[PDB]
Amino acid sequence: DNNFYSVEIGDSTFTVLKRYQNLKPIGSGAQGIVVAAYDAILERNVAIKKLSRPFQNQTHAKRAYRELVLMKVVNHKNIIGLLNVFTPQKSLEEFQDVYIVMELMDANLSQVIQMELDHERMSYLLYQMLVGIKHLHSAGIIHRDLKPSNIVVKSDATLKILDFGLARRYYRAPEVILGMGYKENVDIWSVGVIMGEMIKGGVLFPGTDHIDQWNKVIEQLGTPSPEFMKKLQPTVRTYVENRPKYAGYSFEKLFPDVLFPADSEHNKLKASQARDLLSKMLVIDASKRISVDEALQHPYINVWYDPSEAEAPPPKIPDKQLDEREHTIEEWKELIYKEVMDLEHHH
Amino acid sequence: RPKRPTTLNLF
Repeated sequence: DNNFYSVEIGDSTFTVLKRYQNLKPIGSGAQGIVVAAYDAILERNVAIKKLSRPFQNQTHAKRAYRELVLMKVVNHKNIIGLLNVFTPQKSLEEFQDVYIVMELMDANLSQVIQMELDHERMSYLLYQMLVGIKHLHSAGIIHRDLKPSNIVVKSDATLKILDFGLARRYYRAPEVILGMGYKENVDIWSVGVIMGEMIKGGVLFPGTDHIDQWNKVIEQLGTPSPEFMKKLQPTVRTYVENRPKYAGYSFEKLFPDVLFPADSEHNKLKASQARDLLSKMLVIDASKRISVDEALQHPYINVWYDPSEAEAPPPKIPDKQLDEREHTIEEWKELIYKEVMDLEHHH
Repeated sequence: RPKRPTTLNLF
C-alpha cells in the first residue's frame, strides 16, 4: 500500500521501506540506535540507523548534518558503505526521522582486541585504519572520535571506519580533551591507543573512570614537557601542572616481547618495529607525534602500502557547508530535510 | 612479499 511500515523493537519504532525485513537490534552508535535487517530487493544483510528528531537541538543537528553530508560525499573501501537514506514522513511539515542504511559488517574492533592476532593481521588492520583516516584527512575531515566501537571488521579481514557524527574516553587525543586546538594527527593518538590495546589484549590505561584515564596515562607515558605544559589554557594548565610528576616507562617495558605474537618470516613484521611505530603514535605532545603519512611510511605498516588505496582523489565537500555557523532549531530542520530529500532514491 | 590476510576468525 504505502511503501513504509512499522515495527516495534521493544520501545522503539522503526518505520522503514518494505524492502527491509526481520529487523534485530544491533547497537547504539553515538547519536541513534541501529538495527540489522534483511533487504529483500538486494537480497543482502544491511544495518539501519535511526536518527529520531535529529533537529531537536544544536548538538544533534550539527552531528546529523555532518554525518549526512559526509556519508554521501565520502566513498572508500575502508569507510563504511552508504546503501540508502530515507524518511517515512511525507513533508517538511510532517518530518521527524532520518534512516541511514549501510552495509552490515561482522564485528567491531573491541572483539579483535580480545583475540590473539599474528603480525600480518594487526599490521594489516592498522594499515586499513590508517588508509581510511588518510582518505578523510585529504578532504580536511578530522575524525576526533576513533575507537573500537566505531571501527568494524569482516571475516575476510576487511576493516571499515564508521561515524563522522563527531567528524569536523582515553581514545581521544589529549589536545582534544584539554581544549587545546589541534591538527590531523589528532587521529594518530587514537590509533596508538587502539594498537596498544590490540597488543595488550584489553584496556590500555585501566580505570576506574573517564578521568582516571589521564592519571594512568601520565603514569604510563611520563608527564609531558614544560613547553607542552606552556601551550595549555592558563587555567587548565595549573590542573595538569599539579599532578605528581612521572618518568614514564620505556616502550620495551610497557610493551615487552611476551605480549607479541612470534616474529614473522617477514623482516619488518616484528615486535621491535611495532614497538617503534607505537612509540611514535602513542605520544602525548601532538607536535612530537607522527602524521598519517609517516605512519603509512613506517616499516611495520608499509608492507601493504598501495598508492591506489592510499592516494585516492579526495572526497569533495561544498565547503559552502563549513557548518561551524550556529543555526536555529527551525533552519536545521530545513537543512537536514533538503539534505535527506536530495539523498532519497531507492525504495 | 607477504600476502594480505583473507580470513579473520570472529566466531
